Amino acid sequence: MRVIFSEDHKLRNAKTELYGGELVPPFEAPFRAEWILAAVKEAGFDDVVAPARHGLETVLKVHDAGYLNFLETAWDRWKAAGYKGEAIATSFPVRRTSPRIPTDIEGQIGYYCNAAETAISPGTWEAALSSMASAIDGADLIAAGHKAAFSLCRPPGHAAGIDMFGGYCFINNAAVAAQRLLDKGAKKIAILDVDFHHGNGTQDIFYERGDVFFASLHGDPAEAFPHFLGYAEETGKGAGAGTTANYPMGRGTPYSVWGEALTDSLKRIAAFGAEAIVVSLGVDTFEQDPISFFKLTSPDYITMGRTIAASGVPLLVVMEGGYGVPEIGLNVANVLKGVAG
Amino acid sequence: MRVIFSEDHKLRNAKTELYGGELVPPFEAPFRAEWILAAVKEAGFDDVVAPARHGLETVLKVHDAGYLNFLETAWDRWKAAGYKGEAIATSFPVRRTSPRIPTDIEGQIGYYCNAAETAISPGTWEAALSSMASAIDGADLIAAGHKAAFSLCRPPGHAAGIDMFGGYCFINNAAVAAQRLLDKGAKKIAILDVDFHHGNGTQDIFYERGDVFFASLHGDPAEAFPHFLGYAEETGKGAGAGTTANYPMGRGTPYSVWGEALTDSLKRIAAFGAEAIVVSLGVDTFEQDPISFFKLTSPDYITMGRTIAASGVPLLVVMEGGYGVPEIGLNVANVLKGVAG
Ligand SMILES: [K+]
Ligand SMILES: [K+]
Ligand code: NA
Ligand code: NA
Ligand SMILES: [Zn+2]
Ligand SMILES: [Zn+2]
Repeated sequence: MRVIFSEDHKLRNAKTELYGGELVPPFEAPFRAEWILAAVKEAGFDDVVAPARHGLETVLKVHDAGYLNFLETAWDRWKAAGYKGEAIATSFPVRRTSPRIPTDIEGQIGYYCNAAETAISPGTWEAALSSMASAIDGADLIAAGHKAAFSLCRPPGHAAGIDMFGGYCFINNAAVAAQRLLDKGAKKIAILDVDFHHGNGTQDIFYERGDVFFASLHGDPAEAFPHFLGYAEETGKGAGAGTTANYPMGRGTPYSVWGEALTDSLKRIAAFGAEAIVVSLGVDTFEQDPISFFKLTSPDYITMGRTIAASGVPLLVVMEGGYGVPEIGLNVANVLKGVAG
Repeated sequence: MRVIFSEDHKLRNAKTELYGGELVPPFEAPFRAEWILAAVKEAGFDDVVAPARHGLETVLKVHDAGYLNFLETAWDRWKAAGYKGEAIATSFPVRRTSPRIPTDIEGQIGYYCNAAETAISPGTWEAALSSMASAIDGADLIAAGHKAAFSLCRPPGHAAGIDMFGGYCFINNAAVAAQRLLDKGAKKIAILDVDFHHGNGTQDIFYERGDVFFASLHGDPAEAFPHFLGYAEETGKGAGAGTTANYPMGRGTPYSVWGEALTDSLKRIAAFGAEAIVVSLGVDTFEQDPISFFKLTSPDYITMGRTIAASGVPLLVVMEGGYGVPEIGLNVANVLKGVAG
């Protein structure tokens, strides 16, 4: 399969991240893509290509315009206000609050933010557009008839909802790709989020869309970021009822239990009638991944890929989470390999 | 007027405050109570006494039990979790999120938090409790017949809502005082929040209660903390319909304008028929406040006090905001002076 990757991801290099009550160097760092790209290259998938330029039409079909407009200038406004640090939200529209949008930059960032553990820094916007571009190109390859393709996206995007950034995500790539596929002739598309964390952004974007089915395998939100979405009972709403399938799982879940979930989701997706599947690939489910509590081993990522591919429909793998350890590349490369069959 | 002050306020001495993307020394620090207490004693208000011991019965009538339970052990669980910095929420139940409560510390701290600019530190709970004692005691004084009293509360509490902390607040001292007055025999009590910021926590606690009226004057939320509550449109709900009155004002607002809103707020308080008024006093409205944009002069506080006292009903002044310059002590004493007549 072809690999779409943009060097512009490096433009996203924030120096701080709120964690454990401290500002530390962001976990979703640049070296992540370097290794992923290297591990997959040696896996035989060395047909890497840069993405082409794209407008904002596709993304404007899945994200709020005010939200996008906010991102493009957030940093400039932030620095203009005179802040010495990076842009980090402090106040949030939580329970029983007004729906109005603040005019001030300090209020807007909070309004368009679901988690303070992510900071907007110089380049973030341009970086996000490029990662989005990789997703669009990957989607185009599926639309052209390619059986599979991998968009090495960075920054990731499954936590970016309709009008909010966080969880290290700004533009929901997986969602723009799903939208792209539709725009190219698909009537029904499915998104499968295997990343450790619930793809709360993706869920929100398609909760009321009946043309897209969302399935996510993640850690019980009762005790894992994002904490406020991902419960089994969230099955959709209104025009999108029945189109969301969450599979929350407790600590120590092994592939035995995890794989059963994968099986069930694939069933619901098949019953949904998806013409293709956008795979939100996050390899943070690895037993040796710092911020995660599932017990998956590297071999399992080969099973994961093969299994999803066995669906018989075209697949577009989109990069999401997975950090720290040097096995990230290997694990990602194994999912691609399993997909290759 | 009697002055209630506890030394255990010093127990609250956080080391960090997320401001402008950096963790800086908290604005609401111990040096505040020291200055205020010294200024009021120097203005004659030297009959200072420590609060008596009080249970949780009163506070449990304005705050959620779950929330209170959370605060008491928040710091213990945070350190026991392994985090290095202070307890700061990173994830927030924002738009379209589940109403479910997380089980881990990371999830609960966000669930019960409306702003990340406030961290839970060791001793915070005990401090918050003493501060609450000072309000209760001050309340009993009003119930005993005193026409005025001053509860030098710290930490402050007007930003603490039913089940969430923030804005340097954890327990809504003013709210507890109001409840106290009603438990002592009152049937209709009003709370006047002159603090620069909106009393989002207070408004939230009595929003659906008809026995309490809430009037607040504050920097327009469209561009001032907390940003998500305080618009004129917010007048109450259900059983509390019509019992909330917000008076938001723009940048550089001088007393010549601020005072006009005070006269109207007082007028609505009279129409409400309040038997007494708990005045949430924040002096951050001062023209020199490091984080507010109002242009009130030290002398105005004397006018403010005299005007509020002219209400004719008993007044309980509960300390809230006011930062930076030492004039905070002067400004606070000028209100007690204007109230004392
Ligand atoms: K997931
Ligand atoms: K106020
Ligand atoms: Na949907
Ligand atoms: Na009320
Ligand atoms: Zn993840
Ligand atoms: Zn204040």
